[PDB]
Amino acid sequence: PINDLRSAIALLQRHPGHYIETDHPVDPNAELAGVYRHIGAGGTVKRPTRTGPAMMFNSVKGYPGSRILVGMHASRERAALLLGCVPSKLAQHVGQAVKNPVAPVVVPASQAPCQEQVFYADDPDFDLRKLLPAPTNTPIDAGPFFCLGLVLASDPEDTSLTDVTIHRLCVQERDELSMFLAAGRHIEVFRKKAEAAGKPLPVTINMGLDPAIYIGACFEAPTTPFGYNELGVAGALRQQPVELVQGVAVKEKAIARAEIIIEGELLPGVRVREDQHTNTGHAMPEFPGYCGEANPSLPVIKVKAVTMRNHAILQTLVGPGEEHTTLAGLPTEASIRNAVEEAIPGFLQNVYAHTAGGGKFLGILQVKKRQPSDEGRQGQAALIALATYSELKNIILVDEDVDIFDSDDILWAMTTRMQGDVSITTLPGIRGHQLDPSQSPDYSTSIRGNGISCKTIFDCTVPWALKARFERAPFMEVDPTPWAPELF
Amino acid sequence: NPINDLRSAIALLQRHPGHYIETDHPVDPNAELAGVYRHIGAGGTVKRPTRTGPAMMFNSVKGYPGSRILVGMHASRERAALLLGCVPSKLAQHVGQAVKNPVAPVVVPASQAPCQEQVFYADDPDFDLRKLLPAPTNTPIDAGPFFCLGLVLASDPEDTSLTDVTIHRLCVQERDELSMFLAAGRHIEVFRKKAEAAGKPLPVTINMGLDPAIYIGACFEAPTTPFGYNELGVAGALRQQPVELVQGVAVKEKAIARAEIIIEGELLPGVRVREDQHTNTGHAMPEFPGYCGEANPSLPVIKVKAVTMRNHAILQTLVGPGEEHTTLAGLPTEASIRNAVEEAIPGFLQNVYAHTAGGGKFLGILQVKKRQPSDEGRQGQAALIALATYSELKNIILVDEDVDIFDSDDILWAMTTRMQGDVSITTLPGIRGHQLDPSQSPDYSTSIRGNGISCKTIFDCTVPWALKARFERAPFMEVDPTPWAPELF
Repeated sequence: PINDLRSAIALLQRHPGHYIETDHPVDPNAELAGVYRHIGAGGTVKRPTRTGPAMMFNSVKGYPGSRILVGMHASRERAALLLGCVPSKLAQHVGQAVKNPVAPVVVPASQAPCQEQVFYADDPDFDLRKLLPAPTNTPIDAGPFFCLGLVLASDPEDTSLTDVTIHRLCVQERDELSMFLAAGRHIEVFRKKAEAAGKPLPVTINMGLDPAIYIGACFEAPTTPFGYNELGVAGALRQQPVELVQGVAVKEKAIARAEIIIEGELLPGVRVREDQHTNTGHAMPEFPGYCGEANPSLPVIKVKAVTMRNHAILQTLVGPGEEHTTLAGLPTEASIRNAVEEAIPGFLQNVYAHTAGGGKFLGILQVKKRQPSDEGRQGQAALIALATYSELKNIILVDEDVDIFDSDDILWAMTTRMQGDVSITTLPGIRGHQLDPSQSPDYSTSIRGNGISCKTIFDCTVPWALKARFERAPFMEVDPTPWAPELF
Repeated sequence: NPINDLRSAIALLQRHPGHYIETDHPVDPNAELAGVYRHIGAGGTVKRPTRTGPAMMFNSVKGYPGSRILVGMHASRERAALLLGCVPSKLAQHVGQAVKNPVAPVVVPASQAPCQEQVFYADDPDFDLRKLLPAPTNTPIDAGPFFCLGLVLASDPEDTSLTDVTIHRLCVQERDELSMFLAAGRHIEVFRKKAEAAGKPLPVTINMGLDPAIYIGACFEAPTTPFGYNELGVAGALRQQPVELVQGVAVKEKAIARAEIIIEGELLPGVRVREDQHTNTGHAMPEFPGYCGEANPSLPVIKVKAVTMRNHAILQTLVGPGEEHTTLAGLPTEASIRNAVEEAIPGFLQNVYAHTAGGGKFLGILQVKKRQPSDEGRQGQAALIALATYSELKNIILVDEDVDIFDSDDILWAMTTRMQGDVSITTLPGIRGHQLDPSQSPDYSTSIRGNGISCKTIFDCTVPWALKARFERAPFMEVDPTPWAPELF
């Protein structure tokens, strides 16, 4: 079975094409990301690019004994393989585990591989910049970045309330990182509580994990006493609870079977400019495919210790490309699937949070009109999708005979099953997302501020009265394996 | 002093003058009855002149001595709020709070079942439902006499632990037969299909004359628990006292113990009737949008086995259905819309009104408060959530927190001074709405592909965030005007 990063790699090695290694040296500064751009970054990264194998870089220039791993989640086919289900049913699969979680468990340090090696910060030869090779994606980033930091944090007033989230961090000093916290998230509430009292907030950055943890943590989870409830998804996906170990130097727990763990605390009453040492004005590439701007006021994490297993694998991403599409798009598809199935049972067939929108901006809904009254319900499904995921932008509606994962087949529906003065409904002035650069008053007079957009529903479904005229050419059902065994 | 039935609720209304009256003037239950209350308290989408007023008891029914007919009990938001102990603006919240912590019903012996103080078995050859109950007709073109507030209890004919309680309307067809429509996809309809498949009837009880808490709570979405009857849990929570149930006398189903009248019958398999078979008016009844509905051609028949009522049983129904429908339908509408927006955008939606001009279903008024620049653009998000939550909505109007969403004058004011027709109006064609809107027809629009499909419109009458400083309503000094006119307060 799988219970950490390395056992997942073993499964990938039994399916050739999903994992490779290389011993040719590489620079973690921009060179690594530039290489994986051609191999497996995918997503919204500039062409040429493609989905490919997960990649391991064994020779890291300037970091002997370190190995960097990227693209673990940069493939919907790979992600379904890691959880054991069909790719088209992957969101439905994880959504089922969301509804029947398996709570994590605390285990002693003897069962925590993540603490085989310990490095305290108060040691005078400790330097976070020499201990870990944090890669940069572009030569214009704010600095070195960790992009897959599973952050654990508890309320300082009541430890029974926790939060499990994925963050990115920029290495600033030998013992400091900058970390943005989304306003409204529980951990940001926890941090403002501690900063209001002048106290730091202990946290753990857990990196190099079972893919089931990274994916499952992106879903919304209920709350239970001493919860860490986001981990319950991975517990249900593996039918084995996720094990936790007490931190070595902070009053917070950590993933026991993690590759690397940074223990630190959010400092009270201190901010930092994200690119203070590079002065590029930017932070790093964002999921829409453009370079985000450097945040001028970020809170600082003061590192206390770094614990890692022997021959620790540093896991991060590149792009963020298809990797971000997987981690954000599966929750997007799941919450839309639940909302529509609740409102219109048996109508929605599937949903794809398209990788062209990073799994956030573009939603493709596949419906099936079973009866005359289903005409008019496709627009209802699009309204439900927009209402469930406010950060969406455009919705495309197609029938069950369209493959929503094939963008050629989507454009085909836009071509032969659509009239621009009939099938296109615009919705101006709806709050969308700040990182879409076209959501600007400079782009449209109907946009009153940044992050507001026009939202468009493309109804490429066949009108119920005409479905007999739109049957695709019916080729005979055959098994092509005998005529070309090598292709199957 | 507490409320546990219809008569204890009437007693509370009598302590608040203006909400209940009686009359001893003889009234004809055929048309004349509804025609009178149209002027007095029908309200809603009833054709003018009309208004909301007191609930009304007609003690003198022509041809029915000893009968007394009750209408208008829920025909007022103030009256409903008083009947539940809260302010009318927070009425949807107060019930939604009780929905989340229901109190389960309890079965009791016939000793504690006032509803069974009288029993009329249908096997008597002189039995006649027409002689027994004076079911009124709302208009002269109705399909026949109607019961409009029948709380129906039913259970799965296979797994009796699965129950469903709902509100239906029933048309009197014979001395022992009623026609009753059932909405597809609901549990009681699925229960009837299983029974009809095996050639077996389905036992039901029709409970009429209830605590308003029961009628109101039954319209909300309830969970399902073993032998739960969960829609009754809202009323039990609203009274902090469980609803009492009594085993049926002639059929295999329980009934409301504190009810005024009970009809015990069975849904006969295979048999079908058209609603207007005895009248041929082509119509059924006035519907909530304000028009007379068409007669249903194929309706399942309820064969009554026993009628059960207390001494001097009050016959409760509605007229219009007017404001009475707006209350029963609009409170669930507002509650679910409020829950959906508060989850998605906390602290943004201030209130919501399922406007009575929409019958509590077609028109939604949303009161939002823009607190920060990021709130600009979320008002349309709030409208999309409501449309997604209640698909039978047609139009949405967005207003700010300084607009009284229950004052239609104030709504048209926001639509006059806080709106530009080429900026603030978003049309959404081809969205299924509701069959009873007559404009949802291909004959009304070329963008409508079939009956029940509509264009849905969002009127954004909120002040743009950047201009809010220019749209402050005139600030009048806050005073307590009681000493200057104590008779008005």
